[PDB]
Amino acid sequence: GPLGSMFSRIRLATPSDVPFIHKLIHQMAVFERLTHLFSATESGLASTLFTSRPFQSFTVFLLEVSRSPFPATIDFTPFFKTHNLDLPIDDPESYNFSPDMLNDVVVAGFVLFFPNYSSFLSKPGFYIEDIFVREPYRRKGFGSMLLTAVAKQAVKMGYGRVEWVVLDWNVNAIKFYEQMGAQILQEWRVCRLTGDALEAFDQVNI
Amino acid sequence: GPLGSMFSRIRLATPSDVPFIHKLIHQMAVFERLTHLFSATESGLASTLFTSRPFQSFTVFLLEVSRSPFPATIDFTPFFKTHNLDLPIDDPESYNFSPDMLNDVVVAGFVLFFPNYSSFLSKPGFYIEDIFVREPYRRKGFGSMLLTAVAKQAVKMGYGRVEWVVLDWNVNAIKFYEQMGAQILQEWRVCRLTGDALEAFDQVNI
Ligand SMILES: CC(=O)SCCNC(=O)CCNC(=O)[C@H](O)C(C)(C)COP(=O)(O)OP(=O)(O)OC[C@H]1O[C@@H](n2cnc3c(N)ncnc32)[C@H](O)[C@@H]1OP(=O)(O)O
Ligand SMILES: CC(=O)SCCNC(=O)CCNC(=O)[C@H](O)C(C)(C)COP(=O)(O)OP(=O)(O)OC[C@H]1O[C@@H](n2cnc3c(N)ncnc32)[C@H](O)[C@@H]1OP(=O)(O)O
Repeated sequence: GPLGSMFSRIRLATPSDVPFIHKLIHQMAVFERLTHLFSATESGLASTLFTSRPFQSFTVFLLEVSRSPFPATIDFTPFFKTHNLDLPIDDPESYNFSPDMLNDVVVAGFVLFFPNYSSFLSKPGFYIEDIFVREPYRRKGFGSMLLTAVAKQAVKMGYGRVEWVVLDWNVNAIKFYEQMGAQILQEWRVCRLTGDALEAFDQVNI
Repeated sequence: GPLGSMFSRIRLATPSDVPFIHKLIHQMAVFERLTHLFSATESGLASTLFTSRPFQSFTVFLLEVSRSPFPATIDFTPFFKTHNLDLPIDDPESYNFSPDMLNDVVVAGFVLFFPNYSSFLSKPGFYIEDIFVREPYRRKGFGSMLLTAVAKQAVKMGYGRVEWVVLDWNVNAIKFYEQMGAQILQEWRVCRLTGDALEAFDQVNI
């Protein structure tokens, strides 16, 4: 009949997850219309994302789903949840996000984040560089669980804020963020030094 | 006669510098018209800013000036520079920023920053939370030296970008940043979860 049962898990990524992280970021570059900025490599992620313990620096939570439940127990333990969703999900790219041949596990989303600092609170926070759910799985609460995971971690460590940026035009994301209780601030603009501009400072003698 | 000699030093802050850091942040809250957000304490900065080695996490460079030169040598060594500036500087609040009675050293500015991550480059960068020069010392190149110090560090560690935010209206800062070669991006807006909004996620069971 119409509905079916589905299992979800949110866990920390390991370096072995780099292929799926890479692909998710790519899909974000496509959605953001910023593929011209996308030069990420798998070896780059593997080399730079995991040089510290989780939560101390760059950290990733992965969301996986499955029709079969996960194994028992394999500063954080995974969140598990059981969903009643509709018939099968149409996910053509499923094979691109499957850790295993003999397996119906699929990576459905992620969040990538790290400690920032609020000057004015004298308190660390978390900044979310990426949060993303693949198209087939949207509007089912998964983005909520991902943001909730980071928020809870922040409250647990007594951090002052969680922050990120959103595109001007991205109405759907903005409604999501406001529904989660975020304020969209109008007064700040991002400033960036990069490329030749950055490199030029290597010669400057002051 | 009109001009005089002046010595500058840029060094890493230690926890002992917290009083001056606190006061600088306060002046920024005043300038930004955001004193209503200012709840920083000295004990908060001392407790949260120095839990890691420099450059691994939250890091501060202080700018000090003096009419007398600094002592000899007391991943980084301090930058020193000699300036020919005009008569005395009128600095009423000088005593608030002086490390020592018997001493004409004064803290004139700072930058507070930490590692961020560019998804799309798969490369860490630095994010500047604060950069500031006190009023009496502006338009003398000191902001340039401060930004240069962070930029050089980034190039040395092979980071992809240096970034920060600027207020909408802050024409003088924007001209400064553009002169340094930064691009001011128009499309990003900052999103923030904080206060009760953040705390509420402590009860949420998902
Ligand atoms: C660079 C940028 O500007 S954005 C980069 C990432 N943002 C993106 O837009 C990428 C593409 N989209 C996504 O990844 C996802 O849609 C997310 C992460 C934004 C949201 O995650 P989802 O799992 O789709 O959202 P979730 O189901 O948890 O939605 C929570 C609530 O948001 C609110 N909401 C309102 N409008 C919307 C909307 N258009 N889309 C999603 N949620 C919405 C609803 O109250 C919803 O609850 P409901 O399903 O009962 O109506
Ligand atoms: C939240 C926000 O939006 S901003 C928070 C921090 N920003 C602030 O505005 C705080 C108050 N101001 C300051 O702290 C300082 O003015 C800074 C940090 C912005 C700049 O540092 P300074 O030491 O004043 O700048 P510096 O002397 O290095 O200026 C470099 C170049 O910027 C360019 N520039 C152009 N217009 C300006 C301007 N109005 N102010 C400063 N530099 C300017 C010039 O080319 C200048 O070189 P020049 O002196 O030969 O003309």
